[PDB]
Amino acid sequence: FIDPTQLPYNEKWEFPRNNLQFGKTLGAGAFGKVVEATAFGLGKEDAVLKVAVKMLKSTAHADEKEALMSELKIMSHLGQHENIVNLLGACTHGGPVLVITEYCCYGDLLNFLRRKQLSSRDLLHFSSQVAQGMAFLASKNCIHRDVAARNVLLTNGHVAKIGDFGLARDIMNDSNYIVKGNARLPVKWMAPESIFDCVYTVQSDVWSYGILLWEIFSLGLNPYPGILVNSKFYKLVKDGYQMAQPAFAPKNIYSIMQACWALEPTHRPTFQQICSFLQEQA
Ligand SMILES: COc1ccc(COc2ccc(Cn3cnc4cc(C(=O)N5CC6(COC6)C5)cnc43)cc2OC)cn1
Repeated sequence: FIDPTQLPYNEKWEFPRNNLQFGKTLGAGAFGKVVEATAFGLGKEDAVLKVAVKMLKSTAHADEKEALMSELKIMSHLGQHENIVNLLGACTHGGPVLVITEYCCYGDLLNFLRRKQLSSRDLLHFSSQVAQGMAFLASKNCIHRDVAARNVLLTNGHVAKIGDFGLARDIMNDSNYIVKGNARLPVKWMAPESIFDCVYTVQSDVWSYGILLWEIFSLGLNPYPGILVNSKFYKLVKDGYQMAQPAFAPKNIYSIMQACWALEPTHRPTFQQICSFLQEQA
């Protein structure tokens, strides 16, 4: 509404890089990595917290530095919310850019479902918490563009947080990211208007959230099982093909996924409508 995506960075986030003790790496991409670390004296409470630090790798420059900066500026304007991976601080002077975020000890939702015991209440909680996080991003005018279980983290209490590995995801070597022109795109998660027109809105995040609901209630099957991404798959999604209901999905949840897969983006529900319906279902 009142703010576009052009604001500079808020120095209030700055944290002294010498109070960071790096630990194990948590994941890496072509130009970025995410490392565990301990922050020594972070915030008002002077905590010594385990954190995750996003940073560029040995080999990058130019737009890569900018893209991390842009990631940092984007997160500094969201603010804090329980159901996202929140920014805690950053080091932008005296060295390479470091983006300090919450550490989610249980890892990503997808491997959690695959490692699994769960319950029907546990899947509805995951679905609702992700929906709250997406509603918060929506209300900030922020288009996620990679909504999927591999980008949802579980932290203490097995509370779900939506985030994005961004530069720290090895996209070049992940078959879920399809070669399409000069881009690697998570086609199986993507709204048709976004695959074809490269149109990305809140409503296209809603489609991807429906795919994410299917992942949750299948306990982490790959979407469109057995169906390879090619021209025929594109014709299927455009013609209105929808995956069948997951075995553990109550009919009410499946109806949410179908509403999310409306071919007309205005006919999908908003994230707040999904929160309220998930809310009543409890
Ligand atoms: C909508 O816009 C937004 C919103 C938010 C964001 C920021 O998102 C992120 C920021 C930082 C990280 C890094 N990050 C933190 N905790 C993590 C735990 C693991 C793990 O695998 N774990 C825990 C373990 C126990 O052994 C170690 C196994 C991996 N990486 C971890 C991940 C992010 O997103 C998923 C971006 N864009």
